[PDB]
Order: sequence, then structure tokens, then C-alpha cells
Amino acid sequence: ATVKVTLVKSLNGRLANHKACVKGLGLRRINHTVEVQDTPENRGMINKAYYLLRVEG
Amino acid sequence: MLQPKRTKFRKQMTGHNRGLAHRGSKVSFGEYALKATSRGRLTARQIESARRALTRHVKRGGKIWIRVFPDKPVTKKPLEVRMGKGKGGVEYWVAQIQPGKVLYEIEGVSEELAREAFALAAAKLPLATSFVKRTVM
Amino acid sequence: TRNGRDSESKRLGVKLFGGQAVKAGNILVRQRGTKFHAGYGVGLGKDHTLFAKVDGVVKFETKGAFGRKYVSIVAA
Amino acid sequence: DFILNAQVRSDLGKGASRRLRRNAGLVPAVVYGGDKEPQSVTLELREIAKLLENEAAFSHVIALNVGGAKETVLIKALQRHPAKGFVMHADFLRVVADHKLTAHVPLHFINEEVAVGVKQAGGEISHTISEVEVSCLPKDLPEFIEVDMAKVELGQIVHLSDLKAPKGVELVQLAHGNDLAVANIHASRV
RNA sequence: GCUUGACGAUCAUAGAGCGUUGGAACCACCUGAUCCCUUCCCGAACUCAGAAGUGAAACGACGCAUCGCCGAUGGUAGUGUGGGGUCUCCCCAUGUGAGAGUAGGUCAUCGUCAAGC
RNA sequence: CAACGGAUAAAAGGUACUCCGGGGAUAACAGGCUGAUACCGCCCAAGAGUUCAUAUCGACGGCGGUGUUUGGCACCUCGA
RNA sequence: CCUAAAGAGUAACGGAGGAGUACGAAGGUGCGCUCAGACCGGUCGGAAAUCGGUCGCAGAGUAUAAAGGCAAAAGCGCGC
RNA sequence: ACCAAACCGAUGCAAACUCCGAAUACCCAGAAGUGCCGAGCAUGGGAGACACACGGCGGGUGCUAACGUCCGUCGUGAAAAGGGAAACAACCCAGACCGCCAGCUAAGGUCCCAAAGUUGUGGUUAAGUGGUAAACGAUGUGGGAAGGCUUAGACAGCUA
Ligand SMILES: [Mg+2]
Ligand SMILES: [Mg+2]
Ligand SMILES: [Mg+2]
Ligand SMILES: [Mg+2]
Ligand SMILES: [Mg+2]
Ligand SMILES: [Mg+2]
Ligand SMILES: [Mg+2]
Ligand SMILES: [Mg+2]
Ligand SMILES: [Mg+2]
Ligand SMILES: [Mg+2]
Ligand SMILES: [Mg+2]
Ligand SMILES: [Mg+2]
Ligand SMILES: [Mg+2]
Ligand SMILES: [Mg+2]
Ligand SMILES: [Mg+2]
Ligand SMILES: [Mg+2]
Ligand SMILES: [Mg+2]
Ligand SMILES: [Mg+2]
Ligand SMILES: [Mg+2]
Ligand SMILES: [Mg+2]
Ligand SMILES: [Mg+2]
Ligand SMILES: [Mg+2]
Ligand SMILES: [Mg+2]
Ligand SMILES: [Mg+2]
Ligand SMILES: [Mg+2]
Ligand SMILES: [Mg+2]
Ligand SMILES: [Mg+2]
Ligand SMILES: [Mg+2]
Ligand SMILES: [Mg+2]
Ligand SMILES: [Mg+2]
Ligand SMILES: [Mg+2]
Ligand SMILES: [Mg+2]
Ligand SMILES: [Mg+2]
Ligand SMILES: [Mg+2]
Ligand SMILES: [Mg+2]
Ligand SMILES: [Mg+2]
Ligand SMILES: [Mg+2]
Ligand SMILES: [Mg+2]
Ligand SMILES: [Mg+2]
Ligand SMILES: [Mg+2]
Ligand SMILES: [Mg+2]
Ligand SMILES: [Mg+2]
Ligand SMILES: [Mg+2]
Ligand SMILES: [Mg+2]
Ligand SMILES: [Mg+2]
Ligand SMILES: [Mg+2]
Ligand SMILES: [Mg+2]
Ligand SMILES: [Mg+2]
Ligand SMILES: [Mg+2]
Ligand SMILES: [Mg+2]
Ligand SMILES: [Mg+2]
Ligand SMILES: [Mg+2]
Ligand SMILES: [Mg+2]
Ligand SMILES: [Mg+2]
Ligand SMILES: [Mg+2]
Ligand SMILES: [Mg+2]
Ligand SMILES: [Mg+2]
Ligand SMILES: [Mg+2]
Ligand SMILES: [Mg+2]
Ligand SMILES: [Mg+2]
Ligand SMILES: [Mg+2]
Ligand SMILES: [Mg+2]
Ligand SMILES: [Mg+2]
Ligand SMILES: [Mg+2]
Ligand SMILES: [Mg+2]
Ligand SMILES: [Mg+2]
Ligand SMILES: [Mg+2]
Ligand SMILES: [Mg+2]
Ligand SMILES: [Mg+2]
Ligand SMILES: [Mg+2]
Ligand SMILES: [Mg+2]
Ligand SMILES: [Mg+2]
Ligand SMILES: [Mg+2]
Ligand SMILES: [Mg+2]
Ligand SMILES: [Mg+2]
Ligand SMILES: [Mg+2]
Ligand SMILES: [Mg+2]
Repeated sequence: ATVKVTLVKSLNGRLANHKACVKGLGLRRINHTVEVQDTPENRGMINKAYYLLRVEG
Repeated sequence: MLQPKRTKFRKQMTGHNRGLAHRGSKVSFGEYALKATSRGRLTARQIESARRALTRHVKRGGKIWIRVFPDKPVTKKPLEVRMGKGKGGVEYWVAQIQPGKVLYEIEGVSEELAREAFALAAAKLPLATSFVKRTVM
Repeated sequence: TRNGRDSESKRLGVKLFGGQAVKAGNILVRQRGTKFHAGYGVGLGKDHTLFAKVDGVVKFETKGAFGRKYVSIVAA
Repeated sequence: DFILNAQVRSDLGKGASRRLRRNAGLVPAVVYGGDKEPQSVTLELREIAKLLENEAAFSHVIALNVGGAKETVLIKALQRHPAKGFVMHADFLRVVADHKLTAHVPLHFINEEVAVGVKQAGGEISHTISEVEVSCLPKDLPEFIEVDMAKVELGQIVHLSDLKAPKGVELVQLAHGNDLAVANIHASRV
């Protein structure tokens, strides 16, 4: 259904593709959380930037 | 020493020396071999220095193979010359060595004589070596 | 040094890839020789340029003897 | 004597196979042949290295024990680390009563010291090859093929066609119209 | 469904090599060079008029893995991202993954039309 | 018009007698970085030493150290 | 052509070579045809001339460097 | 009794070799959401700039020397303060609208200088190794798997 995604690392100095994956989920600032639909094309943005996020499932 | 009879091109780029030796890593002709365990570079005067020391020790029978051929030319820039002004001239020929490559082989002698003949050779080479024996696989 | 010469690059290669929509007159490949051959609806220029003569979609199929690479236009 | 213990393997890949050789001291392997599907197994590095110190390891039938079910196999190929020399992978071939199979059999050279070319002319024996590849039924696979050099003179060459083989054994290379030198007598180096 | 010709689809798992076999029809060889037509010479090839002979050559069909060509599973090499080291080179986590070789396959599979059963 | 986007139809030199505007954007001296070279150690041991490799030396080859020569670079200083 | 990192592009007083033309047929079209080389046999030539046969299939050729192409040959000959 | 094209088999190498051949990166299309309320494109007004630096990765050159030099692609400085690396543009963490004598964390740390464990469990080192270093040398010490001899008396010592 949905999944909790939290940003736990700074976006400074990351690849421009990884910045767009965090921005394409709606995440802005460290410790900010969003509720995104569990779609196959939402998971692809989570997997590409796995090292910057925390996924509470 | 050892160098090609003729080559297509005079000079060459430096390149890189990476990877292990999955080819040329078996005892294929003799019964015992000297094998490289570290990577590096052999300059065709070390190969000749190590061939005399090995052959002078056996001095009675035995066949010897050299499995390395120095075919890469390297250049040097003369002293008191600035940077630029074209590539330098070829000074000596050299071979690329990856870990696991067999350098010398011998047969027709005992294991104890070969083992101490390969120790004299290894003292002339700038890289780590080991003693190996022929196997079926 | 007696070597410092070269010529300008010619910008050769594939200009439209498989599945793209084309119009008549569009240049498909820039070549020396024929790496690719003209299939259906494709013409050949005097410098071996492949161009479209109909509207459709690029195909890029390998067929026939000789193992030749063909470029053709198909229905969209 | 020739027995090996194996366990079924289920985690395949480069990363999984590297963990076997660091954490557990195991060796990846595979069993194929007969009329059955291949099967990935694991086996201890210490056990495979101990069995391979024997001479006729590659020319003898080995009883493999995968789980609790035993089966008859034969070492067909073997991957080694190019530098350190230890075994990294091994594949076995299933053995069936009526089916020709190909194996590598070592050669044994006897009575070298009493050779005519050695004691008379002062020649030296040179082994050009050390093993031959044969094809035969499993029931008559020899552990080693015999070659003698008593009646060999200086300059004489021994070929594949000269040496005799056990009944029911084919030399493969001789079958393809290509006989290769095995040994010779030549003049002294110095 | 059976055999032979024409045109295709597909370009070796379809090829090469060896052996056997086919003239009822078709096809091929065949006879002659008057007549259209031809050879930088030659009816060899192209062409014309059929028809006495043969399946020899060619072509087709059927067999065999000897050569060729295809070819796994597993492992290995390389590699995108993140992180380490003793940092000319490597390792770890995660995703991806050959080439060579091994077991083994292969003496093709189809469509339209016309002549005889 | 090859100095090949071609200053004009038409053009070479000297300055230690020199002068102005600038530059550590760029050389010479000294400093820095590096260490090919230089110097000093060590490894192997064919051999020399009547015999005996290491008393004393040591060929063919290998590994370092020091900033110490000849160099490489152009980071500081051309309102010295 | 390489460097050039499997789309394009990409620097050095980096590594290698060519051009400043040729052709009224060396262009168009119709028709027709396949090379280099090897072996055997054959008057003076004899390893290499022209002739016959088998194999070979592109290891030849392409006005001119190198790269990419070439059987509907883009290679070769004849009529218009 | 020397040399030997060619062939057969075994065995290596290649920036300007290729029977093969990735990952990634590039075009194209169709879709969900996000976008600071825009991102793209076009046309006009005004510019500045065309001396770049270091770090990682792929390379040429050099000696796979240089805080050397010449490209490709990222990051930072330029034009970026704060914390850490003793000090230390370019490294690591993190992007400062203002105020607070409130709290939680990152990199890095917790004996004293100096804020926080003289914290707990199991091992190793005796070298102040830690807190600079190569070929090569050595009965330093911990662990593992195996071997050769041995009450038919092993090894060292000694009596022949
Ligand atoms: Mg950061
Ligand atoms: Mg960063
Ligand atoms: Mg280089
Ligand atoms: Mg170019
Ligand atoms: Mg045209
Ligand atoms: Mg794998
Ligand atoms: Mg990995
Ligand atoms: Mg695989
Ligand atoms: Mg990485
Ligand atoms: Mg794989
Ligand atoms: Mg494969
Ligand atoms: Mg293959
Ligand atoms: Mg000019
Ligand atoms: Mg100009
Ligand atoms: Mg210009
Ligand atoms: Mg221009
Ligand atoms: Mg003017
Ligand atoms: Mg003047
Ligand atoms: Mg002045
Ligand atoms: Mg002034
Ligand atoms: Mg300066
Ligand atoms: Mg300047
Ligand atoms: Mg000076
Ligand atoms: Mg001074
Ligand atoms: Mg100075
Ligand atoms: Mg100085
Ligand atoms: Mg100076
Ligand atoms: Mg002496
Ligand atoms: Mg003395
Ligand atoms: Mg000084
Ligand atoms: Mg100096
Ligand atoms: Mg300066
Ligand atoms: Mg400068
Ligand atoms: Mg500079
Ligand atoms: Mg100063
Ligand atoms: Mg000054
Ligand atoms: Mg002043
Ligand atoms: Mg490119
Ligand atoms: Mg590229
Ligand atoms: Mg380019
Ligand atoms: Mg540029
Ligand atoms: Mg022409
Ligand atoms: Mg060509
Ligand atoms: Mg004509
Ligand atoms: Mg290549
Ligand atoms: Mg790519
Ligand atoms: Mg807003
Ligand atoms: Mg504007
Ligand atoms: Mg500039
Ligand atoms: Mg400026
Ligand atoms: Mg730049
Ligand atoms: Mg610059
Ligand atoms: Mg820079
Ligand atoms: Mg670099
Ligand atoms: Mg560089
Ligand atoms: Mg550098
Ligand atoms: Mg610089
Ligand atoms: Mg860079
Ligand atoms: Mg920046
Ligand atoms: Mg930073
Ligand atoms: Mg910063
Ligand atoms: Mg500035
Ligand atoms: Mg800062
Ligand atoms: Mg910024
Ligand atoms: Mg601070
Ligand atoms: Mg700071
Ligand atoms: Mg410090
Ligand atoms: Mg501080
Ligand atoms: Mg740090
Ligand atoms: Mg806290
Ligand atoms: Mg922490
Ligand atoms: Mg602490
Ligand atoms: Mg305190
Ligand atoms: Mg405290
Ligand atoms: Mg305690
Ligand atoms: Mg200390
Ligand atoms: Mg210390």
C-alpha cells in the first residue's frame, strides 16, 4: 500500500541522479518523512538512493 | 639480449599491468618451474643474468625453457632535456609479469638440484617467486 | 617530432535508432562503405548515406545470406 | 580410499562463492552427466586437497556422497588459483556402466637406467609429454599407461602408435590421425 | 500422403566428406549446324530443329559425426553504485555478468503453383 | 594571398648609448617539491686470492637511504 | 588511423602516414565473365612466359595514403 | 654428421591485431508520483566571463617522478561560514534569515590538558610496536592441518 521513507543523510555532493531520486519522492530535509505508494516505479527511486534513506516499511 | 627481430612500430604507450595470469601459469614442458607470485616487470638483462646463474649450476644434463619474452619497448629522455619536444628514444626492451606466471622450467635433474638452481636465479629478479611442480590438472 | 597532423572529424554513425518515427528524406546512417544496407523504403546516396523514402518506423534487421545488416522502414 | 563427502549448494553467484572460501573453508562444485540434471554441491577444501595428493586421482572412479545418497563420479576438470595454487572449483562426471568416457591418464616410464641409448651412447631421456587422453568404458579405465624405454637407441623417437594399451582403451589422439612424440634420446647438453 | 520441376521463407543444428540409389513421367546428358543467333579461334558456352541412345557425368533422395558448425549447468574475468586498505594494485556490501573450455547436439524445417500415383 | 578567415598595391636589421608602461601571468641567484643522476649502505655469489667465495676484494644482476651534485618543474620574491 | 574511456565530440613541440591531382574514358547504359596461388603434363624459357587439367575460393583487384566497403560484384571485357 | 621453407601439435604477446564481447552511458516510446508552483522552449533588454585550482576515477606525456603537464568525467574551492583531521582554500560531516544560559544527532570521540565509559565479554603484542621503511635474515610468540622415527627402546649427551 504505502511505505515510510526518511532522509537520514545530507544531499550535498551527491550525484545529480541521486539528488533527483530523493527529490522525486518528495523528500527535502534531513529527518523529513513522506508516505509514498508502493509502486514498482517508486521502489526504483528508493533502491537507487538506498544509502541516503531509511525505509520503515 | 632478447628482443624481437623486427616490429611493426618503434614506440609504445606505457599502459597498465593488471589482473592475474590465467594463461601461462602451468608447467607445460619440464618437471619443475619458477613462478612469479607478485607482479612487476623484467628488463631482459635480468632475464639473461638469471639464465646464466641457473645454467651454470646444473652443468650436467637437463633441459631448460624460458617462458618469458621481452617485447615491450620503453623509452628514456636524455639528461638536461626539458619536458616536451617529442617522445624519447627506445633504450631497452621489457616484459610484463602478472602473479602466477611461469618464468623458467627445467627437467632431467633431481628435485633437490633444481630447487637450489632456481634459488640462484631468483636472487637476480626484482619480484617474488615460488617453486612449483608439474601436475595432471 | 615530425608527427603533429590529423584531420577533422566527420560525425558519422546512426542518426535514428530502432522504433523511432521517421519522415521521407530523413538521414538514417552516415557511413564509409556499407556497414548497413538499404532495406525496404530506404535509399542509398553516392557517399553511401541511407535515407528514408517513406513514413514509418526504423527496423534494423539482419537477414539473408552474407549475414548483412539492413535498415528498413515499416508501418508505425 | 577414493571417497568424497559433499553437501547440496543453493546460494549461487560470485559473492556467495567468495564467502565460501573465506568464512567456511569450502569449495564450490557441480555434478553433471548420465541422464540427470546438473547439481551444485559444496565440499571441504581440506578433503579435496588430501585426495588430490594421490597419483591416480584423475584416472580412478570416485564414490561421491551427496547428502546421504552415494553416486559414482570422475574428476573431469579442476580450477586452481593461478598464484597460490589451491583448488577453487571442481566438476565431476557421472559414470554409467555402458557409456564411453574421456579421461586423462598419466604415463609411467620404467627401466630408464638400462636403456640402450643411455648406457652405450651416453644419451639423455627427455619426456616430451607426461599424460595421454583416452576414451574407453568405465570398467576398463587404467590408472596409468605403461611405457618402457629399454630398447631405445640414441636419436630414436617414441610415438603414440608405438606404446601398447590395455585391451579396450583408445588413445583418441591416435584415432584422429595425429601421433605425437612421447620421449626421445638426444645428445648431451655439454 | 507419394515423385519430379518453377518460385520463395530461413541462411551451416541447414555445410563438407564417404556409401547406396533414381529414368513411368520430368530433368539432364544426346544428334546435327539447313534455317534465326554465336565465338577477339572453336555449335566448348549462347541459339535453332528433335528423340535415335543413357542415368555414366550432373542433379535429387536416402544413410553415417570423421571434419565443420551450434552448445549448456557451474565457476572465473570485467563492471554501475556505496564503503574500506598495506592505495602503480586490490577487498567488502549490493546489482550485473562474459570469452575460452566441459557434458552434449546436428546429415535441417516450412509456403504457393504445375505435372503423374 | 601556404602566416592557407587572406592587416597594405608596396617593407630588413642594431642598440653594452638607450628610454616608457607593465609581469614573479615568465628566465638568471638563493628557498620549495621530486630524486632520473650523484653519493653512501645492503642482497646474490661466477671468480681473484698457490688450495680456500666472503683476511682483502668481487663480475652479471637486485633492494634501499640521504638531500649532497648535474638536472626536471615554475609554487615565493621583478612598487629590488 | 591511434590516443578517444563500445552514440557524437574531445588536448599536447603525443605516436604513424598522405594531399595542393587524374580521367572524353578511368563517365552513362545493355550484355557477358571471375581472381592470386599451388601441383601435374608439355619445343628452345624453366622456380617464374604461353598451353591443357585439378584444387583453390578472394589469401587478387580497386588511378592515388589509410580506414570502412565490394556477388545485383563497387573487380574485368565488348557494342552503343 | 650443418642449415632448412612448409606442415602438424604444444605454448605466450599486441594503442595503431579481432573468430568474440560486457557493465555503464547514449537515442526513442508508454506510464505512476514528485517538482515551490515550477521544470522545457522561443523572442527581446542588461551583463560578466573566455589566467582556473586541488581530490577521486579513465588515459597520453614524464621515471605509472613532481603541489609536473595535457585531455575525459564527477566533487569541493573559486564565490561557503560551522564541526573534525594538533596547526592545515581544494580531505570527511554538514549548506549560516535573526534571538534563547532548551533538547536530539553527524563526522570524530569519551585517563589529564579538554565535554563524554579508568564500560562489559573473549583473545593478541613486550616491540613504547602502537607513534615512518625494501629486498633479504632469524630456535620471538599465538593458531591450523598433516607427515617421518619411537618400550622390536626414538632425539640429544657419553662408552667403544
Ligand atoms: Mg558530505
Ligand atoms: Mg562528498
Ligand atoms: Mg602514459
Ligand atoms: Mg578522427
Ligand atoms: Mg544516386
Ligand atoms: Mg559466477
Ligand atoms: Mg562485488
Ligand atoms: Mg557462466
Ligand atoms: Mg565504487
Ligand atoms: Mg558468470
Ligand atoms: Mg559460452
Ligand atoms: Mg566457440
Ligand atoms: Mg595568419
Ligand atoms: Mg589563419
Ligand atoms: Mg583555421
Ligand atoms: Mg576553420
Ligand atoms: Mg590595420
Ligand atoms: Mg627599428
Ligand atoms: Mg622600466
Ligand atoms: Mg613601469
Ligand atoms: Mg610563478
Ligand atoms: Mg604565458
Ligand atoms: Mg644554479
Ligand atoms: Mg643567496
Ligand atoms: Mg637554488
Ligand atoms: Mg632549491
Ligand atoms: Mg630555484
Ligand atoms: Mg680460485
Ligand atoms: Mg687482511
Ligand atoms: Mg638545499
Ligand atoms: Mg635543486
Ligand atoms: Mg619561478
Ligand atoms: Mg608556467
Ligand atoms: Mg602551471
Ligand atoms: Mg622567498
Ligand atoms: Mg626579482
Ligand atoms: Mg616593498
Ligand atoms: Mg566515440
Ligand atoms: Mg566513449
Ligand atoms: Mg572525435
Ligand atoms: Mg579543450
Ligand atoms: Mg572504375
Ligand atoms: Mg582496403
Ligand atoms: Mg562501356
Ligand atoms: Mg583490442
Ligand atoms: Mg558505453
Ligand atoms: Mg515557494
Ligand atoms: Mg538574455
Ligand atoms: Mg584559457
Ligand atoms: Mg582572474
Ligand atoms: Mg581545465
Ligand atoms: Mg592551464
Ligand atoms: Mg587543474
Ligand atoms: Mg591520473
Ligand atoms: Mg598523469
Ligand atoms: Mg600527479
Ligand atoms: Mg597542477
Ligand atoms: Mg580531474
Ligand atoms: Mg564547488
Ligand atoms: Mg567538503
Ligand atoms: Mg566545503
Ligand atoms: Mg577570481
Ligand atoms: Mg569550509
Ligand atoms: Mg555551491
Ligand atoms: Mg573547527
Ligand atoms: Mg575548519
Ligand atoms: Mg595534521
Ligand atoms: Mg580547530
Ligand atoms: Mg576525517
Ligand atoms: Mg546525546
Ligand atoms: Mg558515530
Ligand atoms: Mg575511548
Ligand atoms: Mg573530562
Ligand atoms: Mg569524563
Ligand atoms: Mg576496563
Ligand atoms: Mg612509540
Ligand atoms: Mg615508533
